[PDB]
Amino acid sequence: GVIDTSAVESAITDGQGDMKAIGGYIVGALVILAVAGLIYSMLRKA
Amino acid sequence: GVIDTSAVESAITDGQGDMKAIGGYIVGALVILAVAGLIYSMLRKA
Amino acid sequence: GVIDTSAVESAITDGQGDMKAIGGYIVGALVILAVAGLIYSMLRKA
Amino acid sequence: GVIDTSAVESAITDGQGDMKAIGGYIVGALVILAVAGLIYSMLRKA
Amino acid sequence: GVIDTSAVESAITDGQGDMKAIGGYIVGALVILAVAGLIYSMLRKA
Amino acid sequence: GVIDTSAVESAITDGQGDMKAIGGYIVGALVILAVAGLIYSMLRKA
Amino acid sequence: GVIDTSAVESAITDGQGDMKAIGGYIVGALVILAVAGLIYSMLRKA
Amino acid sequence: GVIDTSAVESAITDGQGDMKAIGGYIVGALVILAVAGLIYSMLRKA
Amino acid sequence: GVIDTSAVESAITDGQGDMKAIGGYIVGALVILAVAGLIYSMLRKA
Amino acid sequence: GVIDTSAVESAITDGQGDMKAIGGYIVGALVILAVAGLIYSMLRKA
Amino acid sequence: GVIDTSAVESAITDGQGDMKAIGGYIVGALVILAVAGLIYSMLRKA
Amino acid sequence: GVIDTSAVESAITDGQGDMKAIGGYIVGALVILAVAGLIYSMLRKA
Amino acid sequence: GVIDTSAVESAITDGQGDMKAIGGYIVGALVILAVAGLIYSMLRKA
Amino acid sequence: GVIDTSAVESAITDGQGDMKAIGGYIVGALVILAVAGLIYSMLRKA
Amino acid sequence: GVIDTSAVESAITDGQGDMKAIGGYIVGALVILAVAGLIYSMLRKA
Amino acid sequence: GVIDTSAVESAITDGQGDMKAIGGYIVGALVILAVAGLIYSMLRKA
Amino acid sequence: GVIDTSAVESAITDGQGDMKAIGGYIVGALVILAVAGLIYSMLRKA
Amino acid sequence: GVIDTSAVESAITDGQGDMKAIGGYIVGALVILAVAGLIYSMLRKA
Amino acid sequence: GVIDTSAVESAITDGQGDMKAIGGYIVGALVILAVAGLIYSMLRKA
Amino acid sequence: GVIDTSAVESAITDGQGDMKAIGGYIVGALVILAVAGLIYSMLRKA
Amino acid sequence: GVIDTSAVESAITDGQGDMKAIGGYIVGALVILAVAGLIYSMLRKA
Amino acid sequence: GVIDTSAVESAITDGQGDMKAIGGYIVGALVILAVAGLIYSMLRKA
Amino acid sequence: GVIDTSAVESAITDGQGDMKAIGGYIVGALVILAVAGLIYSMLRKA
Amino acid sequence: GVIDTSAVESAITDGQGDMKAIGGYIVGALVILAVAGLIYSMLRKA
Amino acid sequence: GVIDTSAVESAITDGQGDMKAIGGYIVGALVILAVAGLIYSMLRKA
Amino acid sequence: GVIDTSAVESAITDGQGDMKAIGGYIVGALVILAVAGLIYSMLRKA
Amino acid sequence: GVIDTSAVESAITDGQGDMKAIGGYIVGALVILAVAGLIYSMLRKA
Amino acid sequence: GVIDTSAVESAITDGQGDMKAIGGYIVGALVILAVAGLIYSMLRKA
Amino acid sequence: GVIDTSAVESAITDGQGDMKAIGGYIVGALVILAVAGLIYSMLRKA
Amino acid sequence: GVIDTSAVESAITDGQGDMKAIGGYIVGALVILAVAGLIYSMLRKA
Amino acid sequence: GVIDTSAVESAITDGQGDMKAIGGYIVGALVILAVAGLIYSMLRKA
Amino acid sequence: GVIDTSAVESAITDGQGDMKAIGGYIVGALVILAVAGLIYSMLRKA
Amino acid sequence: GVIDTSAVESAITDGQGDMKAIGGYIVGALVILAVAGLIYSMLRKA
Amino acid sequence: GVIDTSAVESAITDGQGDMKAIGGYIVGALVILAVAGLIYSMLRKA
Amino acid sequence: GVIDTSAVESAITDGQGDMKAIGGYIVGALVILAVAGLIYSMLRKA
Repeated sequence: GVIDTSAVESAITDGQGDMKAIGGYIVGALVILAVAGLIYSMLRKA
Repeated sequence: GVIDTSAVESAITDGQGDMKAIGGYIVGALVILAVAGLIYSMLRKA
Repeated sequence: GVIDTSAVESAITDGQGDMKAIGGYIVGALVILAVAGLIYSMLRKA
Repeated sequence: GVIDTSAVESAITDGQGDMKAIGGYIVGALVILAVAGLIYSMLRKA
Repeated sequence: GVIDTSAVESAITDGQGDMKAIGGYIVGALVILAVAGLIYSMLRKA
Repeated sequence: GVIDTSAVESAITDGQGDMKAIGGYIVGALVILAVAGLIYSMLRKA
Repeated sequence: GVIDTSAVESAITDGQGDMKAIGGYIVGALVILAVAGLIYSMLRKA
Repeated sequence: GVIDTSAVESAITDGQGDMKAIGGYIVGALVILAVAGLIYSMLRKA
Repeated sequence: GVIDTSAVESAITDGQGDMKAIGGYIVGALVILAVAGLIYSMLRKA
Repeated sequence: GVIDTSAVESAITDGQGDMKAIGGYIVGALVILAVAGLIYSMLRKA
Repeated sequence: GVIDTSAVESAITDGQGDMKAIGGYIVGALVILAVAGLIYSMLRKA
Repeated sequence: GVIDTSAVESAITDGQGDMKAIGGYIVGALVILAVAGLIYSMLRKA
Repeated sequence: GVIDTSAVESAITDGQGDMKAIGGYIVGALVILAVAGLIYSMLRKA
Repeated sequence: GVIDTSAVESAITDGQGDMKAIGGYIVGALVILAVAGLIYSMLRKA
Repeated sequence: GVIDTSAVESAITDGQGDMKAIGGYIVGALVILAVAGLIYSMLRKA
Repeated sequence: GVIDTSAVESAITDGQGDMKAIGGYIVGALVILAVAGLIYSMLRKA
Repeated sequence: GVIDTSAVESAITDGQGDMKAIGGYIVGALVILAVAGLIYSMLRKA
Repeated sequence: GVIDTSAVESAITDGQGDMKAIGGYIVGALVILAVAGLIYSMLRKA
Repeated sequence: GVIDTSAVESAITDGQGDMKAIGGYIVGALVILAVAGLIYSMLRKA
Repeated sequence: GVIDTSAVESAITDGQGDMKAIGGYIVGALVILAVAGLIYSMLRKA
Repeated sequence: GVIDTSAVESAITDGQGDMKAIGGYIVGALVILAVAGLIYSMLRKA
Repeated sequence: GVIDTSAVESAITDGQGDMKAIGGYIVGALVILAVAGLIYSMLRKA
Repeated sequence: GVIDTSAVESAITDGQGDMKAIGGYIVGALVILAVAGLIYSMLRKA
Repeated sequence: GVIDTSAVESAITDGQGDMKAIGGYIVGALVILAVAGLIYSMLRKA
Repeated sequence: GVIDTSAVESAITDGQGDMKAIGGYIVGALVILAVAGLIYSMLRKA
Repeated sequence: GVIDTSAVESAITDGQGDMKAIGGYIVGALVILAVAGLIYSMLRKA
Repeated sequence: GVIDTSAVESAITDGQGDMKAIGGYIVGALVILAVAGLIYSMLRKA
Repeated sequence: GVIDTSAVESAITDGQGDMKAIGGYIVGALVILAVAGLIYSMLRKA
Repeated sequence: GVIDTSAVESAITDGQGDMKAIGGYIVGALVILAVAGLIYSMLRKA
Repeated sequence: GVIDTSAVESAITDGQGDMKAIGGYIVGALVILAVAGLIYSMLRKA
Repeated sequence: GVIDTSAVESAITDGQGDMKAIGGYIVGALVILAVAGLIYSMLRKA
Repeated sequence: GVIDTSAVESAITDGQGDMKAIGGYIVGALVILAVAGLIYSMLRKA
Repeated sequence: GVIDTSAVESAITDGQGDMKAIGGYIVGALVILAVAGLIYSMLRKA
Repeated sequence: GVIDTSAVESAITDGQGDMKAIGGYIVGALVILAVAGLIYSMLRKA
Repeated sequence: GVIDTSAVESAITDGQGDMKAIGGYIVGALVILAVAGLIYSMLRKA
């Protein structure tokens, strides 16, 4: 007997993939915010 | 008399197996989410 | 199986864009403040 | 003997289809929310 | 067989719409706050 | 997808404007102070 | 289908209004402080 | 043969109606909360 | 058929009311804080 | 021949009635819960 | 025929009552928290 | 239906009160500092 | 019928009590901080 | 003819009784949880 | 007839007990956090 | 919808008032210092 | 959008005015000192 | 019912204590700075 | 009946312990910062 | 006559036993989670 | 009779183990964040 | 409801006290400096 | 609303007073110096 | 039984890594700001 | 807006007055010296 | 597993760059101020 | 990624310009004072 | 960007003007003193 | 049970270390500034 | 409960120490300046 | 509550002491200069 | 409120005293010089 | 764990360097001023 | 890392230059005064 | 804990050194001026 749950082992993988994808771009934006701090809070006076 | 329910003792085992399998990959993804937190909420400002 | 999260890879990009846009003009103003310091705190006496 | 359950193998497929369809648009909206965060919480001060 | 879930593909769209609508006006207000900072924290002394 | 942040590109501009406006009059006053120095610290004895 | 979120497009507007209102009077006070500086730090000696 | 389930096609409609009704007023209140934020977190200092 | 959800359309209204009520007094207090700033940070030296 | 099942067509109606009756008061209570949310999660801070 | 469900129309009412009762005292406490904020975050410096 | 939030309209008032109370004494002290300046920075030489 | 929820009307009261208790001592400490400011930022030079 | 089902009219009553009994103590505990929230999420910072 | 549900009236009590027990120690820890704030955010500068 | 922030438009006014009040007396003292200079630095020798 | 900072363009003007006012009288006194020199340091012997 | 928050009434006290402790030594140092001013800005020339 | 929650009364204790541990070292560092202020803002000029 | 259901009175007892057993270890784990919160959300900043 | 639930008493233990494992590394990262604060917000100016 | 902030009305008073105390001794020293001027800048030649 | 800053209008007055007081005695001494000139620079030869 | 959470013990490590990476560069920038202070606030006059 | 600096226009006047007063008596003495020359440096021999 | 945060290692670099850029020009201006001192406070008399 | 801070490299330049402009005229006046010395302190007697 | 400092280039000019004006009359008087020497120190005997 | 937070007791130590390191070099620079004062403001004239 | 802040009572002491140390040497230099005055402004002519 | 600032009342006293000490020796030297005048500007011719 | 500056009214008096003291002895010496003239510029020839 | 702050130990060094550099040239100019005094205030008459 | 302060090493040089320039012409004039003495105080009688 | 400020105890020493160095040469020049007086104001006639 059985239940072919190998289609899972891949289906979930996509997930991790797509996730890690957004899990990048989010950071991608926040850097902008970071750089936007320190640089303009140097221009603040210096 | 009897009822040969030894085919069960294995059939159910597969289950536990396939389960524990998904019971891994789920965690597999959630780690991504974890790392995605702390790291980008370090980049937050620091 | 899948989940077409490629509409994300662009949607988030706009964000970075619009952000970096404000992330400019903010600095755009603060310069004014900078110049407003040193120049009038030269006129201070000199 | 038998029971022609091949009409199932397709009927369920539609399901997955229609599902994955909503399973997209949901994400479609949440991106909006994401972009709405970071960008306006850049405009927050910067 | 089927389930006509095309009424969804539009119903959800409205959502994104109305959302992006508020997702604008929110920023609309926060700008006011931004301008209210830098300008009066120029008037601060200068 | 998007977020119409073009209302920003102008809203912030006003700021710079109003700022540069005060960023003038401040200097406008300090000149008075300058002239008030040198001239009366000529009258000091000469 | 829909969700009548037009009551929003106005409700938020009031906000911007009331905000910009305080966003004025705040500056209204800080000017007092400004004038209170330069003028009495002219009277300082001159 | 049959089962006159056309009384359904309307009975369920009412539902959607009454729902969308509350589905409005809920938002109706949350706007209040929104406006209550930004405006008083402008008055915060500005 | 139906479900008399008109008792809702009013019950929720009270909410908005009571809310907007607190949504006032909160601001009522924060003004105190505002005035407490600028005035005593005028007395700071001036 | 026959079976006078017209006493049914009414007996079942009562049911729908009494049901719709409770089917009201249930909602009657849940509104209380709704109002109890938003209003006190306005008082939360605001 | 019938089913005397009028004992319901009252039994449920009590509920709403007892609910609205707790639905008060909860707010009763949260005010304390509110006042505890603004007042001591005035004492913060002022 | 309702939620007796009139206990709020007073509870918050106390707050404003106690606040305005500290909002006085703070200034009460800073005057001391003010007088301590000008008078001893008269004694400075004169 | 009923549900004796009068044990609530008191149980919640304790809460408010214990809360208001901490809601005092917190302020109790922050005063220390306040006094620690103004007094030593008088000793700052004066 | 008959069937003495008056022993029911009481047997079921006990039920309601014992029920309402647990239907109290359950709430009895949940209050503890309630008080445990607000009070310690006052101690949270305040 | 009956159902001896008096073993309940005690079993549930233990619960409240054990609960209130954790419902203490939780607060027990959070105080530590509180004290850890104010004291070191006095040492912050003072 | 709305938020009655007209109590602000006055509350802030008081501020400006009380401010301008101190914003006078400060100058009131500094004149003393001014007169104390020139007159005694005439008596210096003459 | 905007921030009506035209009340500034005048408020600051007063300043310049009041300043230039003292910026006169100061010189007004110093002349006295000047005349007091040369004339009595003519009377010195001649 | 209850929640033994008397362990708080002491835990917070320690805080005030340790605070007031640093709240002393800080001043302890700043005096040094004070004395270091006036005395050496007497030695300045005298 | 029961639930042996005495393993809690200790498990939570560790927490408080480990916490208070970090709750020390944090302060341990901030002192460094304190000393780093006053001492070098004595060396500032003195 | 009869039915020896005393084998029940014990069989069910085991149940309660084994249950209360898991009914412990579950809590056993959740404590870990609790301690994992407060302690690391002390390390959060403190 | 029985149900061999001793395989539980261990299965759950693993859980606590693996948990406490992540319950460490999480803190492991947050320290990094802590150190990243204080040290660079010493470098801030000092 | 309330928050006993009368412990403040005194705590702040001490402050004013201790302040005015240093606010004396500072002047106490500066007199020394004053006398040290005029007297030795009489001895200057006379 | 308000902030009782009438305690200021007097507190500052004292200042002017004490100032004008020293603002006298300073001149009080300088006369001595004046008389010490002319008289002994008459005795110079005459 | 088990759950292979060893993929965690590494996944989280990366996090710490990438974190400590940004946890460097942040400081990397702030030094620039530091050097930009002291050096140009030496050039200030010296 | 404004700053009532008319109290200045008089305060400074007093100065000029008191000055011109000493600005007389100084000359008053020097005449004595003048007369003391020529007359006794006539008596010199003649 | 991972999170490609190498886009950071460069994004932050730009920051340092742009910063150091302003971190130059600021000094660029202050020199002007320096030269403007010494040279004209040579012309002062010499 | 980036932040277009080239608008700075010019904005600051203007500053230096306008500065150097006043940095001239200041000297422009002081020469007058110089010439006013030596020439009339030649006319002094010669 | 800019800062209209052309109002300076004239404001300072007035200064030079008014200065050179007094820078004349001073000499205007000193000539009197010159002539008063040589002529009466000719009349001295001759 | 537990949570091995001993990796903290060291991780935080590094912090203090690196801090105290910068907490030195900062002073290292400021001395330069100190020496740069007194020595060249000896060369000032002496 | 507690927070071992005795490591503070010493850490701050060092500060006072190191401070008083520089608080000496500063004076150490200024004496040089003092002696450099009077002695060479004796050699001035005598 | 309080802040033991009695360590001040003495710390400042030392200051006055050490000051008055230098405030003597300065005069101590200037006498030398005085005597050095009159005596050698007797020897001048007599 | 106040600042006990009565310790001044005496401290300054001493000054006048000590001054007038030297303001005597200076004349005390110059008489010697006077007598030394006329008498020996009688002995000159007579 | 760690944070590579060795890039600091050098970055700050540059600072000291560049500083000491300006910390030279400043003196470099002031000498000019010194020499410009004594030499031309020898030419004064000699 | 760095800060290109080589633009300083020249900017300051100009200063020294322009200074030494005026540092000449000043002497240039004073010679005139010198020659104007001795020569006409030869013509005095001879 | 500590802050190695022993690099100060030497850095400041250099200062005193370099100072005393200029504190010599200044006198070195003034002697020239002294000798230039008496000797040529012997040659004056003798």
